[PDB]
Amino acid sequence: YLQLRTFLL
Amino acid sequence: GSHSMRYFFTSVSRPGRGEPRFIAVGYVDDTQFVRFDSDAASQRMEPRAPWIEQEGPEYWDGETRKVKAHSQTHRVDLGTLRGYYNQSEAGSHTVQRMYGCDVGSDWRFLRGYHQYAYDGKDYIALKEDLRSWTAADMAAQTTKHKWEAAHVAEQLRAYLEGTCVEWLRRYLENGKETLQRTDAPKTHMTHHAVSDHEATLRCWALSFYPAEITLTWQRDGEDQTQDTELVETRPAGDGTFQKWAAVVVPSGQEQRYTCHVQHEGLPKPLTLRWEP
Amino acid sequence: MIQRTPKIQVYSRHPAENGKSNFLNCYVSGFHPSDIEVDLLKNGERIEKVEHSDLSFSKDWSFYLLYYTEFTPTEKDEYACRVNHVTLSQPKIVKWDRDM
Repeated sequence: YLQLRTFLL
Repeated sequence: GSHSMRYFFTSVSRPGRGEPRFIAVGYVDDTQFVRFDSDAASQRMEPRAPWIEQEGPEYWDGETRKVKAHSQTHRVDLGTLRGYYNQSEAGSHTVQRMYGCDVGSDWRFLRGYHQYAYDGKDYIALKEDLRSWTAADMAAQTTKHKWEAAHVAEQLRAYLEGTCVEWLRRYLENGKETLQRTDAPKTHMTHHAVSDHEATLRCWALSFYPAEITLTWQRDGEDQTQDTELVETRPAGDGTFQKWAAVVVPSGQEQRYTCHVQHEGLPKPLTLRWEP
Repeated sequence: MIQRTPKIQVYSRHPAENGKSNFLNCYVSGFHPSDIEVDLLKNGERIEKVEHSDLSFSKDWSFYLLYYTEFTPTEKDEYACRVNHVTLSQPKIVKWDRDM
């Protein structure tokens, strides 16, 4: 089950 | 014993200025259960294990949306890192990301991971406290500051300590027959005369699961590393693993040497000796 | 940019027996970057139809792939794995040896 959120470098 | 869920993401910009490759693979322990590969013209998150395939359309639509979100993340990341490191678009570069959770025999949280590499070296990693970042270089310091200001670690901890553990438990229960198994290694020894003066003894471990194993040589019950060789553990292709370890011994001295095999599937460690 | 040369193992999924259907494997590990050419050879000639695992990587970030094909070994027939990578000035050929 993948993470729901997106975080950018 | 322990279990883990891990996702491995590879993002490769290509020579020149076309579309990058994106591949995502998920594991529980040493069993692959999902994949998405742009070089395979994937449109959906695809199952690799029976126990995941039985999940309904809701699950599969959800995983497909999220893997496409992860792909678009890495598309941005390749551009961002070219900027941080002052690189042209002409070159090929690689971003890797890994995250997941470990649980103990009680299926309780032990550890979470969320970490990146750029071009084959550490970039940034979430520390074991799940509150702080290790930044490998001056450019990863930029990401660290941004992720501290944006409170990213606190949202990752909620997933890693909560959702990640809860879904691993569902997978372990659904896949119990496959995932909660141990296959003990099938072990034997071979003998190859190098010359009249030396022989190779080769200690074999076959069809074991999980991958974790220790093969060690002794001489007169004392640890032996001189004149030994040990190959990386390798997949058989049927979800089990193989390994061997070898020692080159003077002719007539074969009986001094013992091979010691440790694996979670064994009731006790094994001792193998060459039997004329 | 850190580059690492692939480790190559060529082996069968099951202990080899003449006229018993088996899988020939070429496992490449420890390499960076991820672009790699892997051919399986029969009597020096590329086997057209080969399968591979999904690219993944180890704790140290180094990649691993398995290339495989269904095959029936015989006493005469010889098999190898041919690997090219940016770290290799020419392809490396590792011969299949039934006792490795």
